[PDB]
Amino acid sequence: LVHVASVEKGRSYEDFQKVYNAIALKLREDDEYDNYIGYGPVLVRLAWHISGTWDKHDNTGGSYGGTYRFKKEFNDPSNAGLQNGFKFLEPIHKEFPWISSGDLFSLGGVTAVQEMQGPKIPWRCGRVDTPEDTTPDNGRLPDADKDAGYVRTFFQRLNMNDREVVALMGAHALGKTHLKNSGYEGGGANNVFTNEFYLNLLNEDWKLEKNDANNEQWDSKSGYMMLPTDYSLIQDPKYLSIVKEYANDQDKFFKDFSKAFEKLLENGITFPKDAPSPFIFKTLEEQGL
Ligand code: HEM
Ligand SMILES: Nc1nc(N)c2ccccc2n1
Repeated sequence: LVHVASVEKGRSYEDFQKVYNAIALKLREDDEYDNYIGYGPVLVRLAWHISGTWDKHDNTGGSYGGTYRFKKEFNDPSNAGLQNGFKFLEPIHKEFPWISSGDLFSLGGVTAVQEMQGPKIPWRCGRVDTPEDTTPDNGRLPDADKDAGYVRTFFQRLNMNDREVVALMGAHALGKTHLKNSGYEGGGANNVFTNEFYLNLLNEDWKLEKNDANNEQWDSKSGYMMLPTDYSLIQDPKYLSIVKEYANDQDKFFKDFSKAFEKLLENGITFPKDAPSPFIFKTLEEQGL
């Protein structure tokens, strides 16, 4: 099963920078969402969940086909809450109807990371919407109540290795869990992309508690939380070494996350040899906008 990137007809860097800018300006304007977190975190989670359905064995799922727009995927319990992200992106799509759905969802995540002061994430266009019958079944995204061996095995399906897994999970610096969506509860409100997930893992005094949904999670006296899968990154000695590396080197973390996130967003896509190079979008700040 081959998915060949096909550039939206006649479009170039400038076109996609306009789309980036519209998302970024909306991110800035819609500041009240989720107790003043704004939409950045949910857009990162959306880009992950539309990509994380991928299966390397048969090239099903993945970001290419934009299949989250179909009911089966939109209504995956693992995607609860992501409708907010979809609704945020709706006016962007109305304005730029030429961008594919996979391109828009993935670009939303790139734009969110960058606008939250994260690393630059090179991004490629050319995802093409595919029909409803190409929508992957529910159940391909990961459970949060498991251990390091689960995480490791899970991510092999997405062709990610230990360093790529630990880097990607640093996105849990962002936003929060919501009991109604996932059965986990959080009290953070962070919308700045940093390596603090790792620092918090290493520095807090974690206690294994049950939340109001009767699920276990790790909580600190200072009010932080970790999912069991987050905490597994310090229980496993291979993950732990990498957590320490990123806690001690912000730039290395940024560079590794950028690589891994781009790869996650591009899994399953064949880029023809004469495709455009990846685009690196300027932030609103860099443009003086
Ligand atoms: C073992 C893998 C992972 C598990 C089990 C997991 C689990 C979760 C859960 C349970 C939530 C809360 C959903 C809600 O209650 O609203 C969440 C949110 C989030 N996840 Fe993950 N996650 C994983 C990996 C990733 C990756 C790879 C990324 C992106 C690189 C990511 C980005 C996010 C972000 C940004 C949020 C916050 C959304 C918000 O504030 O609305 N996660 N994740
Ligand atoms: N601050 C914070 N901490 C986590 N462990 C987390 C996990 C999943 C999603 C968002 C998160 N936000």
